Amino acid sequence: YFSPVMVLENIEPEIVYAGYDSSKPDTAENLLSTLNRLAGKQMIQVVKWAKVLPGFKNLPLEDQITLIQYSWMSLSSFALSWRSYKHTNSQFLYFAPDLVFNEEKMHQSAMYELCQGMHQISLQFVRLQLTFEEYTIMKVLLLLSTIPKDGLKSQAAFEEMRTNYIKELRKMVTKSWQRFYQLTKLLDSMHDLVSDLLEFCFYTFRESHALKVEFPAMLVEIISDQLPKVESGNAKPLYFHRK
Ligand SMILES: CNC(=O)C[C@H]1COc2cc(F)ccc2N1C(=O)c1ccc2c(c1)NC(=O)CO2
Repeated sequence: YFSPVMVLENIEPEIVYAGYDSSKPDTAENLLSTLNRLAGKQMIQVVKWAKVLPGFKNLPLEDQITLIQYSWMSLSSFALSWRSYKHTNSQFLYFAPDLVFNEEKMHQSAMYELCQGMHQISLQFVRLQLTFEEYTIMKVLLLLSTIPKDGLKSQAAFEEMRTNYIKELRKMVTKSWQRFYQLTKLLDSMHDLVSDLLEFCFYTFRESHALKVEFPAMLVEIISDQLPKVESGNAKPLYFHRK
């Protein structure tokens, strides 16, 4: 099929500023609008990374779009836990160099309990001493962790790519079975947090002007397609270990 991990380490996206206006009042509407603008910028970076991701080109265009749309919150959350861990030792939520959440911002964002759930994942990075190599393989597994209920157009092609990245994670943990299951348990726990993040995101999207929450064009497109699929139960989370 294929070291692809050496490739993963080099294709990691550059740093993205939030463009946060600290002179503006710290309302839920202003903070969430800034987070949505940041999410739009990260999405462009995800597409650029996915195009050069080994094996991703083999999947048909329709499947590539489905995977990116279904996994956007999973990839975003996981990357947030990594930045929080790397830059603050998981003491704060490191959204961007210019946007680091303390207790105050967690309350102001009107997402306090969700922010705490996210901080719990970053605390697991500290407990496990997650490595950058482990992190890059796991991010690929998250891109390949949610599919349509009726499968993808090229299901066999997808399964081959996913299986090969799982083999890469197993090879990596040796540098071992105990660590492999600690990492798969961490990946599985991403689905529950992402579910709660999407529930709130769908809510603010469906009544955005009523709460003054702005969404960039990229998020409008992704959410408009994803929202009816997720609520109709057409999304299928892939678990290593069924709950
Ligand atoms: C730009 N963002 C990120 O870097 C990280 C990502 C995903 O992990 C999150 C965790 C968290 F604790 C708070 C926010 C986010 N992030 C979000 O983008 C997001 C999620 C839900 C939303 C919104 C954003 N926006 C809304 O209007 C309301 O629902």
